[PDB]
Amino acid sequence: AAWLFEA
Amino acid sequence: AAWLFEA
Amino acid sequence: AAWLFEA
Amino acid sequence: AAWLFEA
Amino acid sequence: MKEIDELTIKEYGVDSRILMERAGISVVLAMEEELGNLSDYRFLVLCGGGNNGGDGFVVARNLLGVVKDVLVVFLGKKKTPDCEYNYGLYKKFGGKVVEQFEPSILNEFDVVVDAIFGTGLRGEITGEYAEIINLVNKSGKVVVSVDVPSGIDSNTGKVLRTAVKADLTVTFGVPKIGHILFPGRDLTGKLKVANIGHPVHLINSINRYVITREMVRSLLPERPRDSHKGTYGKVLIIAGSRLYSGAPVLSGMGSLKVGTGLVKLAVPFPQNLIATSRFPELISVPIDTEKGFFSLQNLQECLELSKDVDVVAIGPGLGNNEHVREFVNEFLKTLEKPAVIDADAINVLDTSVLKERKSPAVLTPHPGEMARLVKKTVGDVKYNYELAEEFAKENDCVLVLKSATTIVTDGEKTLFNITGNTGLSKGGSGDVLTGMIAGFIAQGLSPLEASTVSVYLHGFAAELFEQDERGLTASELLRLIPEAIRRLK
Amino acid sequence: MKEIDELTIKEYGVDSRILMERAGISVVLAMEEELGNLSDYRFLVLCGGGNNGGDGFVVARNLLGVVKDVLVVFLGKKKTPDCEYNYGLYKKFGGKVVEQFEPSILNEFDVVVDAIFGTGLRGEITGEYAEIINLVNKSGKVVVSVDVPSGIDSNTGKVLRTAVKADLTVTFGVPKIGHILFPGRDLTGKLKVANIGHPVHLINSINRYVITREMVRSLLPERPRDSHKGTYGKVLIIAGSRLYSGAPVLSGMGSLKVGTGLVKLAVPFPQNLIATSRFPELISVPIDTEKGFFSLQNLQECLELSKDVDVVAIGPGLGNNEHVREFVNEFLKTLEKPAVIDADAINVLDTSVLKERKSPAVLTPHPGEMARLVKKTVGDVKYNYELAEEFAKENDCVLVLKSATTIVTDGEKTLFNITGNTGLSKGGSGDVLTGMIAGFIAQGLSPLEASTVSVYLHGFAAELFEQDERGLTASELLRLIPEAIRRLK
Amino acid sequence: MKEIDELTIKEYGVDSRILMERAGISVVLAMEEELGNLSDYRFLVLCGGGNNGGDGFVVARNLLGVVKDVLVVFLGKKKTPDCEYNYGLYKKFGGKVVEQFEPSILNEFDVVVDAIFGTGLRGEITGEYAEIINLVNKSGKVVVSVDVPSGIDSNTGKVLRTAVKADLTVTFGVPKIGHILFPGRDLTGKLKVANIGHPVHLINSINRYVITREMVRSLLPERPRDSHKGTYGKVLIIAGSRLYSGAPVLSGMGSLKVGTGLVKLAVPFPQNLIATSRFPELISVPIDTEKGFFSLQNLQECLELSKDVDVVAIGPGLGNNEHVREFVNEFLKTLEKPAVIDADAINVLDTSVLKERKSPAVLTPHPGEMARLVKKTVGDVKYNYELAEEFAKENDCVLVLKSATTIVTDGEKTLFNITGNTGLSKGGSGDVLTGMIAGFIAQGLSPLEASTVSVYLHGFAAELFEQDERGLTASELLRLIPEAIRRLK
Ligand SMILES: CC(=O)SCCNC(=O)CCNC(=O)[C@@H](O)C(C)(C)COP(=O)(O)OP(=O)(O)OC[C@@H]1O[C@@H](n2cnc3c(N)ncnc32)[C@@H](O)[C@H]1OP(=O)(O)O
Ligand SMILES: CC(=O)SCCNC(=O)CCNC(=O)[C@@H](O)C(C)(C)COP(=O)(O)OP(=O)(O)OC[C@@H]1O[C@@H](n2cnc3c(N)ncnc32)[C@@H](O)[C@H]1OP(=O)(O)O
Ligand SMILES: CC(=O)SCCNC(=O)CCNC(=O)[C@@H](O)C(C)(C)COP(=O)(O)OP(=O)(O)OC[C@@H]1O[C@@H](n2cnc3c(N)ncnc32)[C@@H](O)[C@H]1OP(=O)(O)O
Ligand SMILES: [K+]
Ligand SMILES: [K+]
Ligand SMILES: [K+]
Repeated sequence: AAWLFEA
Repeated sequence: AAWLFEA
Repeated sequence: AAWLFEA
Repeated sequence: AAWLFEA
Repeated sequence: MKEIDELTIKEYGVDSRILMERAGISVVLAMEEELGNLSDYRFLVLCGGGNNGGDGFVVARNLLGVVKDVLVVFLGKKKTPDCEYNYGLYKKFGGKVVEQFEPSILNEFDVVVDAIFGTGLRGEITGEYAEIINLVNKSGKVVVSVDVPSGIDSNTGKVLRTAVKADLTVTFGVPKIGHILFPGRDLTGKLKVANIGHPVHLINSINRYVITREMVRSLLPERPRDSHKGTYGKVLIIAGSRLYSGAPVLSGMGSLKVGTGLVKLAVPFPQNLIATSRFPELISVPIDTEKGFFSLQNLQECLELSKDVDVVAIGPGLGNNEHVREFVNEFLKTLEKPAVIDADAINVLDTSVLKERKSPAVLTPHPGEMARLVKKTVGDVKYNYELAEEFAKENDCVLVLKSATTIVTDGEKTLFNITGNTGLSKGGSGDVLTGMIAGFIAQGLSPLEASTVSVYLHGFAAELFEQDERGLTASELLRLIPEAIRRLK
Repeated sequence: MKEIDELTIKEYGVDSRILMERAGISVVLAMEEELGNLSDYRFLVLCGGGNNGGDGFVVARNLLGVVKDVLVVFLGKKKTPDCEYNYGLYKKFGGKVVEQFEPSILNEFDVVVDAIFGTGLRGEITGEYAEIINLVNKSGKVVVSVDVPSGIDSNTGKVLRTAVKADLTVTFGVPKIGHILFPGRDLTGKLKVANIGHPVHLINSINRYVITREMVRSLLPERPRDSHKGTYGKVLIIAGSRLYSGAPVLSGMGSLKVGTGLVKLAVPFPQNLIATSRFPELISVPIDTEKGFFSLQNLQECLELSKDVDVVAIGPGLGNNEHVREFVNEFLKTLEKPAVIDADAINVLDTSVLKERKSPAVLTPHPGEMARLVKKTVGDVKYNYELAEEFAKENDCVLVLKSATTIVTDGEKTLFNITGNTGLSKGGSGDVLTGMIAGFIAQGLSPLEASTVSVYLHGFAAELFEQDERGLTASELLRLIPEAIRRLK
Repeated sequence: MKEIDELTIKEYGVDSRILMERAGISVVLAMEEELGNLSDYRFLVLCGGGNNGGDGFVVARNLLGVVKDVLVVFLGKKKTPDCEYNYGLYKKFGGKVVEQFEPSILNEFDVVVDAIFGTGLRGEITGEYAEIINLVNKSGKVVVSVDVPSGIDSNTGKVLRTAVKADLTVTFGVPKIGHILFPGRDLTGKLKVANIGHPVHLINSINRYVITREMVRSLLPERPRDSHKGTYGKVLIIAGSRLYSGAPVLSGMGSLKVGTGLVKLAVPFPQNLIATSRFPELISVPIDTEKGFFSLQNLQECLELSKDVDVVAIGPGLGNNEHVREFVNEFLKTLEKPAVIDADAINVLDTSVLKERKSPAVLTPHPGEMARLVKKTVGDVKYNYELAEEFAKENDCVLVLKSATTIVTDGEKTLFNITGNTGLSKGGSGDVLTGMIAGFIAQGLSPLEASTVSVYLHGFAAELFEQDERGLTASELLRLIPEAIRRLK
């Protein structure tokens, strides 16, 4: 879920 | 329901 | 919703 | 929905 | 309705300004019903110099102070008294009017209110009116037409060079013929008919009607519990040929699916066997023919078969050669039962025969068949309800002129059917309708009542098809008939 | 696409390293989309010495520090410049590379990333490459292929001695022919096409297309509300024989279910009666034959019947003797209407006749029929899209070469259809498709458009069958056509 | 991060153009995640001459051909090498650039992409940059900022004369301090942090952290099943006065609600009785005072009470006269236990006492209290994390500087808390936090860990309040603490 973006 | 408008 | 009547 | 991938 | 306005003012004493105010406020209420809260929208109101533009001024004035923006473009050269009055009020209330239409003005509005021309349109629209209407149609804005989309002839539905395509049309008192016939029906979009205070007596004095669910419900015959098949009538269908073996099957089942008690087909052998292989509840009598078509040699047998039935349908799939012509005309001249006359029986029909018949008849032509029957072009007969009325009156029959809007008339009463879809534009659809009509006649409905109920239900059944309408076939339409009846109730 | 990469670099000025980075990160994002969070997985990345292996190094480097373990096995003998660059970055970022493939290494990984060969594969794979690929295919691990599964010829879909079977293939810019034709289509598994920054103009310059839902939706004809059956066209189907009585029925209903207005069949008596017994909305004209097959004695009647229709379909169930051959070729030479030519009409067709026709034609052979038509083996014609294009161009026709992936071509544009399933591998399926094509032509679509829409919808209908596909029959496929149309919209 | 870019390029060998491409495509993906399909939107991309504007050119180029319209307004006077490269690609791909900002241009776009200034902003924005930014903020369009909203100092969060208010900010590698502190936090809108290929080692080398759910979950202490109250620590709270009788109750329950085993309060009689009347699980020891405030006469009793506990909290509601000052400073000088020092104990604190203590301390000032403690203005200390770090290091303590974003630091590690809402801007909130910190220390967490966990949970509890946050009180906040803990797990 999080390779590209941290929320 | 229909004093003013017929559908 | 409110051209004719305020509640 | 489709900038990166076509299905 | 021109006369309805006049009588309401002149005989009943309702001030013209009251009628016009009620017209405009009806448009506002109708817009709210379709758009929800109006307060976020910007309105462009296009007003002509007639009473339609006067209605437009009432709309515009009633939106002042309640919506985001209102602008009136006044497109006429003079104003009727009521239009002048309401233009005056609009300006007194702070409203802005411009007298020049600028192409880019469309950019800053969300809704266009079309109050240019109503039922007073005469002749082709040209000049700057036409450019303006064309710009509105290319704009992609929401279009609300007052009374009738401008450019439609309210008496015929024809486009007078160009016309507004509306999302919503609000008309007053009664629908107009131009909302009901194409191309007008298509340009009208969603139609609302507003009560603006005409007395109900005048509104009910109209002789032409749209066929409604409530009218059809009231005409459906009763099913007494202590009944037997004979209670529900007997139909003979004379149909088919070596070329057209399917027609009789669709017509017969059409009668059964509407509740008829007994249906018999007379069909040339061995094409008669096709019917019972598909629907064994049909009686399909083999007729011995020389070459696969009915001829005078079959006259006596068909007359014999007719004695024990209530109604006879004739025509679907008969073929159209000289021997069929002789048979059809001699049979109808001698037959003392109601007849439903379709398809190839219309193509060979001698209309002198209809005049001389003592028994009633229903004819069900499409415009091609009607054209041939009165020796005119298709374009001259299509949606020509006055011609249909004249024909029905002169020939003492009910005429059912099929099209996307079907016209049903006995010459005194005319009814318009608007149920259905394009799935009915396919072979076999008419054959079903023929059987439905004969069946309702056999059940005790008058030829006009039976026609009225049948056109409505046949179109409503099509609309109940689950998948894309283009895939509808007559066999599926049959299966849907009892669902349409259930839903009607 | 080899030229698309080159032009994007050389003419547009995009650094090759940018394209390669975007390629690799697309693979990572695609894996996350299919696997969810990647952090728990251990990845084995198999890299060749070409630019595909370079993409692999980008994948591997981008997983460093984010997943459980990453290892690269480098399988080449030298590296392209971009592969060397990205190998260098992978090592600088702390990545581990080994140059020997150990069979037991598969044991400690969850996902294999196949970046051995892409579109640069030439010739049979052997030696240690082959052993490695075979070990990956026996491993039961999740396999992600970069660009094309290694071992597939990207221009044909053929396996070059052995090939990786992928769960997920991520390709760049456009699908490749090898993803679309079998066996490649099967080895590709789930395909994602990633935008890696080629300009859209170059991506749209491609002349071969996959048929998509959006393309078919845009081509479906409009159904004007004020229509009649003639609006939607008229089809004649010349079909059937004493041996093959069912074919005409499937073809006719194929035309009706796609929205055609009128369908007439010409079928030898009494086999013509089979049609109307099942579907009475069909017109099924009895043709008098000497022995149950069409012959020259029926030439004039079929030409007469053709005058009043828009398109003629011929072939299904005709039989293939010398008298059928004479009839078919003389009829097509004289017929001045579009023709859809299938089955036995293809088997007896003189291709000189196609060249001389002024009117258009669509031919719908399976590979057996195409083989016979150009006097080649089935293996030489199967999925041979260049041959299909040459044939279509030389004969001025549209060729629809049926198989699990169907090829549709007019010689200038070629489209690939991938809808359908194995339920269509059964007698009667092709007969339906023939009627669909004729029907869409009669509705106003060009022969190429009608073919494109029909192959897609025919396959999509099969997929809508509720139960196991192996139980699908042509009669059920007909019922599903209107659902496919609804869903398309 | 300026150094992170440099090292990634210069030491690791990643081409600067690769980093910039990955930055721009991250913005596109982030927009799609928030806006859905981008194809219907029109984009205005505002580009400066620096590398932020370069990122903007990448965004613009990647939207070419895929969205309704893209326009770049180039606002600089020269371009960095990478900005020039990407401007060049944008134009080669067919993109339009204008160099003059026209106020009405905003009218024809839906989304503004702000790529004017990033972390390279130095000094107040003026001139035409400022007019432009002000026009964007009045436009009502969707605003996406690249890296940091232009006009925010990325090191402090201060506005440099004016700044873009963004709906969405996409930043690269790590959040910046200016996204975390106000007013910058407010202007950032929704923040996404994109991985653009910096090695994870460099990304993890950062010494300042945002406190996350996962960090707090890993620090929560374990609850061994075979435990007793002593397992979970013992807290003494020295608090309250005749003036401020409620403070001790909120602090004590703060310790109990986070799982502390035993909590004792020392409170002047009879204000000590207020605590047990509300929460009878508290021990509330009556302290005999002369006038309702602690003084040196109570020194020995408080030291005695401290012997049997693990941590002492002091300050809430003590009052601030000279006798309280003497007591507080002598008590802390002698106390050989960790101390949590809040409120009035901070107001009278001699910071020389902190230097000489062998045991640890946590101080929890708001900016008013911090200002008084270091003899500076509120505006000089507010969000001054460098000052907080210097103070913590010099005084050997943990400093928790409370505000909407709370800063927690021991002088080597600094953590930023962003949980909470305005319901915490109300008396009693700080008293709860003081008890939470002491409780976690008593449970075995280090002063820094206990502070980190407590600020996060205290803010998260506030967010769990069911009704409008402005109605939140400290008593409700207590009830919500165990829910916050459950949700964290
Ligand atoms: C009687 C009353 O005042 S009640 C009005 C309020 N209530 C209602 O509208 C309910 C009535 N419904 C109706 O159909 C009509 O009364 C109305 C109000 C909608 C239309 O009323 P009318 O003024 O008869 O007609 P309308 O507004 O369509 O058009 C008037 C004509 O349009 C223009 N016009 C008509 N045809 C054309 C054309 N081909 N090209 C250019 N202009 C044309 C004007 O010229 C004007 O006639 P003119 O040549 O004498 O100036
Ligand atoms: C131009 C760029 O750098 S952009 C690259 C990044 N972007 C993309 O990949 C999108 C492009 N998509 C593509 O199809 C291709 O550019 C790639 C990158 C996937 C493949 O690029 P290429 O280097 O042309 O081909 P690929 O990696 O498949 O294979 C190269 C060949 O594989 C090997 N090879 C090919 N066939 C065989 C065989 N039968 N047996 C053993 N080895 C073989 C190598 O020998 C090498 O050729 P060589 O003999 O000169 O050493
Ligand atoms: C190293 C690379 O190329 S990688 C870039 C791609 N990747 C990323 O952006 C991730 C990096 N994140 C970053 O913070 C930065 O690299 C960037 C790219 C967003 C910003 O990079 P920089 O060029 O250092 O700064 P930025 O674009 O903010 O601004 C540059 C300055 O803005 C202008 N500027 C700065 N302050 C002001 C002011 N007060 N008034 C007017 N203009 C100003 C220009 O003058 C220019 O400096 P100059 O005076 O020498 O011309
Ligand atoms: K109008
Ligand atoms: K590969
Ligand atoms: K920015």
